Amino acid sequence: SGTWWDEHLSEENVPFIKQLVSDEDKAQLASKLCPLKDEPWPIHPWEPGSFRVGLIALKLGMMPLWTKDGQKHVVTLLQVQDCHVLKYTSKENCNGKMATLSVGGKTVSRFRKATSILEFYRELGLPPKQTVKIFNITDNAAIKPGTPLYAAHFRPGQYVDVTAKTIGKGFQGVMKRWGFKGQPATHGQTKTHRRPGAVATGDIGRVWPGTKMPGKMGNIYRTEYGLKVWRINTKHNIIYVNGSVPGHKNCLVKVKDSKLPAYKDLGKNLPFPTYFPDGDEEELPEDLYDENVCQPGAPSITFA
Amino acid sequence: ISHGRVFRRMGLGPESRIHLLRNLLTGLVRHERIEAPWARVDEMRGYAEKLIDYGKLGDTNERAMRMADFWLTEKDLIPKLFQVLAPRYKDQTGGYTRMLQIPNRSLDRAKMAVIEYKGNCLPPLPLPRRDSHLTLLNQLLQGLRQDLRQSQ
Amino acid sequence: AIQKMTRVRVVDNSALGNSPYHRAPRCIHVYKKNGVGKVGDQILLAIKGQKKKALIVGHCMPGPRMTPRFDSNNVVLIEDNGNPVGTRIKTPIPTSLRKREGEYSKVLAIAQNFV
Amino acid sequence: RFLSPEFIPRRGRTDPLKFQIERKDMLERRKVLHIPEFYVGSILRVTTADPYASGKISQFLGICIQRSGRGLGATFILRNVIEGQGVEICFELYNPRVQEIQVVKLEKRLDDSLLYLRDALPEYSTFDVNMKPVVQEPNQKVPVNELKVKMKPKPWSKRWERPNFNIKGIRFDLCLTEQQMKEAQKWNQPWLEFDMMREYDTSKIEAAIWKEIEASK
Amino acid sequence: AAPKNRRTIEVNRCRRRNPQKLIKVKNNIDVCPECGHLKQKHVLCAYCYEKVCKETAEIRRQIGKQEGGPFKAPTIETVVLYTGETPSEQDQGKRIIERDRKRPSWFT
RNA sequence: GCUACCUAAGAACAGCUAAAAGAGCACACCCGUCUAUGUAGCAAAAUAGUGGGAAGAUUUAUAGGUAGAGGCGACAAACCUA
RNA sequence: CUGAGUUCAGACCGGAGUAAUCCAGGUCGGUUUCUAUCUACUUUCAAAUUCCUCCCUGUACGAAAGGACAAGAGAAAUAAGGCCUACUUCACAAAGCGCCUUCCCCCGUAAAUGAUAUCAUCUCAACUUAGUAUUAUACCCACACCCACCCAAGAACAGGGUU
Ligand SMILES: [Mg+2]
Ligand SMILES: [Mg+2]
Ligand SMILES: [Mg+2]
Ligand SMILES: [Mg+2]
Ligand SMILES: [Mg+2]
Ligand SMILES: [Mg+2]
Ligand SMILES: [Mg+2]
Ligand SMILES: [Mg+2]
Ligand SMILES: [Mg+2]
Ligand SMILES: [Mg+2]
Ligand SMILES: [Mg+2]
Ligand SMILES: [Mg+2]
Ligand SMILES: [Mg+2]
Ligand SMILES: [Mg+2]
Ligand SMILES: [Mg+2]
Ligand SMILES: [Mg+2]
Ligand SMILES: [Zn+2]
Repeated sequence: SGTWWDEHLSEENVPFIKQLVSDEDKAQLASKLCPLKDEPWPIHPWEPGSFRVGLIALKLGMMPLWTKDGQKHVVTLLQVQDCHVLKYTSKENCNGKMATLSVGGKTVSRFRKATSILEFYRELGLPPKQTVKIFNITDNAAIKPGTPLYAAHFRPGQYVDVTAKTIGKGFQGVMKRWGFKGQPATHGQTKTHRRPGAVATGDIGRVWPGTKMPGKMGNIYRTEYGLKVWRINTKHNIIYVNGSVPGHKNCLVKVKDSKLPAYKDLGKNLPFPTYFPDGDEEELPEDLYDENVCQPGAPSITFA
Repeated sequence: ISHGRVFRRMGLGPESRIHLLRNLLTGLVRHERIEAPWARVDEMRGYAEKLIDYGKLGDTNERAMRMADFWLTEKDLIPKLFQVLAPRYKDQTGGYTRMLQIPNRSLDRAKMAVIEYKGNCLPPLPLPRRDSHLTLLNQLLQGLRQDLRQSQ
Repeated sequence: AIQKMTRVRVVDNSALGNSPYHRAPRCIHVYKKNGVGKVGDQILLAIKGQKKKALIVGHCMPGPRMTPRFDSNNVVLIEDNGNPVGTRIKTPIPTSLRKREGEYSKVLAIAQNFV
Repeated sequence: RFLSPEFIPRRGRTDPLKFQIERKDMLERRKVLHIPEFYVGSILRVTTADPYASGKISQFLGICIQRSGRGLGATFILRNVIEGQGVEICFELYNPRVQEIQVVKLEKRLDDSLLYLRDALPEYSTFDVNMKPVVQEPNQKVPVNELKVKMKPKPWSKRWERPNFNIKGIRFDLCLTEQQMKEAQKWNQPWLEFDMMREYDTSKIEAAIWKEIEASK
Repeated sequence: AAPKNRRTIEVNRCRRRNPQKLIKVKNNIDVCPECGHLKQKHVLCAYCYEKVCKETAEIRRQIGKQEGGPFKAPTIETVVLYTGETPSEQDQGKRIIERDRKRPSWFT
């Protein structure tokens, strides 16, 4: 028989259980605020060719941003919510080219997770997370699981890649799916307005694999490359990324350093393993801006 | 695509949808308990609470009166809304209606729902009730609650 | 946005533009890879039964925010070499032309008002 | 008490925190540049620095005809007839290049949108560029101009006679016949007014906005 | 577009005996504590609801009898009283509905 | 008993403009220009819109007549029980 | 899906024919329906091209007239993939007319050293450079109950959330 958590609970037991589990989650999250005080994995200086871990952020929405030159750039707000390192795998163990870090984001209910996942998080001592994404790293970039990740990991002027599931448009015809021109409205055209024309050629008694036909569009992973980080809000853990990222608002996006060859070795100035707030050397302000960004509270710009 | 579409498409169109909901709402005000298809009931529910809010807004208010005149086809119900239903709910800020799924209709096997205004004179529904506190699981958890409060 | 076969208002001192004619000047061609023409885009007109080059200076279609939008589609007649046909422009002219790539200094010089 | 339109969010699934962040940014900008209370009827003069020129200062005077957008991106279109030519410019409030915003005349028209001025006679869209500001007394309700504009011939940019636009500021009697009136009335949608699930109650929202504004000050 | 060939019973059996086509077993079924008849969870018990509906109908018949004709909705609250019951202090100033039978156990 | 034509005795044609009509606009009524729908259809020829005519060489009910080597025809080889 | 032609049932013109009728001549008008059984297929993806302007430079070159190539910078257009802050169609959202992003090379020859043929010779000689070779990296990747409810997920199913 099917069972949910609060099926067999009393009227007064439901609020108690809710409070109990919520408090435990809060405690577990608060426990991990100081990774350096706990026994850390060795921190190495940055080297050319090294790749560091990324983050999982929530797409808040978009706002305009201005520059001193006067150009307006739209930016997307990515909030980092309960982002922790979950798992490390060595290159030999993974049977892959590089070491991997599994990183999770956005805490969710314990009641709605499978036993396997619950057991894994129990061993960690962290509340379960909505999405887990895998980041290919070098050995020198290894971070102990349980370590929190913050928006200040990225810095303004840096370029990032953003990966999310696109907005699902469901089943779509050729015109919305592939931008087929369709057929004219009048001058006949009995039942042909939005139809695919000739699907294939006469001679082949078949249709080629991968022909553009009506089907399900959206709801697939896409990556946006070379998006500039304009601003960090350290208080709320907000990353301001240039332009639009895939997916709906309140979705979870995978943010890593840009893979583009132009921005290959620009990781020199960035905090290598991650940013550790508990280090407390030159405590960062609320807002980190790029040089070009017109900060709010600044005087009105004149083009001199 | 229908992302963020909040209203169902029912009847012969938009006006027809309003008219269908209006009839269900009139039925509810008169009878205080209505059986109807689940989706139609769910659609009407929102309007039911909004009507009570306008009822609360006052008899003398012209805006509320206009709304009440529209939504109640039978005019005798308009006093009832202002003088019976609105004073009843003066204490609470919402949750005026109660909706419960009913066994499917005989003829067309439609999903069905009962909607009532709370505190009606009619015999109480066989509402679903959570398990007693004296059950084994509830006893164990009561023990846990006691231990936690003793710890503090 | 000015396309082929768009009726156009000539905002110029030129005799060709201002002289009475049965039909309004009409866009023959737009000198851009996509047919769409905006402010600072050279076009070719059918005016007074002759083919003549013109430059777009404001149009009805909305653009970037701070840029002005005009109630009428406005052009200035130019010769093949590039110099303006007419001597004066009474109608206000956007300042966005200066930064735009092309020969806009002649037109701005002969213009009297900027919006 | 007047709250700027952009502060009040349009309904949706957007996280409240996004609005908080945008609001604080708006409030810093307001500290730098005073944005006066104005309505759609109001006549405004906007002072701006233009990137095309070498930091030169541009003044543009006109009647506001539309206030739209929410948050930092909020805009207003203001319209004026300059030497025979009707020009509209769409100004972003929180654009840092905006030096100064002055309300020359503060008023409300009968309609919330004045886009029909495009199809109205030019005289209604023409304002003196060098008109001196008129000052309102500190304690008084904002005046409403009950002006009905005369129109050009029937082909218009939009079908203003249609009830969806809900225009109350046009002499429809002059430019339209009763046949045209009844033709328009076929699009009435009388039920739409009484649809009380379509209503957006911005009471609690506005209160929370006001708390944050007074906190910022 | 017509079938080029008759579909066989072997292929047809494969189509129509597919798990997708088959009726799924329900795990929602529980005994109603009140009456002992089977109820689907998440749904009101049919038997109990039928009982309540029968009583509601009887009361409504009485309401209609007392009102007399249409458009006679009272401007006061209503209360239902059975045999051997008198109005209380709360019930005073309410419309009284009289029933010829005794109080149901479930009715409170 | 459909239809082509005829015979007998009938019926119908709002409103508006018109010196007043095989006149015009335009109902009812008659027809079927063009498009769309429909194509085992509502229909073995229809529907919706748009159309042509609508006091007349008009439309229409009833009864009668002309019969196949034939009838009837403002000739379309039309119609004479799909 | 749709013109015209073959191509016709009606009609006229020019020509032919005693005629009926014909034209290998012209012009007007003119009905093909289909509910998909089988095969095949229904987000391979993650690598974009080009033009113009400026610098070089008004250089090299050339008697002048004229007028480059590499390297770099800026602007566009298209294509592929997304998105909604504004603008626009509109309004819990979907869209473009709006915004954002876009990464590797190609092999024909040009040359060293050097035998057969003690010189020479770029080599279907052994060989040495331009030469880049197998590109690579990116994405995806844990699995309750499958009461119910909600959803930015969706035809059904499936998927995400319900602390
Ligand atoms: Mg098309
Ligand atoms: Mg069609
Ligand atoms: Mg057809
Ligand atoms: Mg839906
Ligand atoms: Mg329906
Ligand atoms: Mg238009
Ligand atoms: Mg007679
Ligand atoms: Mg008459
Ligand atoms: Mg006549
Ligand atoms: Mg007539
Ligand atoms: Mg005849
Ligand atoms: Mg003939
Ligand atoms: Mg013939
Ligand atoms: Mg026959
Ligand atoms: Mg025809
Ligand atoms: Mg699930
Ligand atoms: Zn029961």
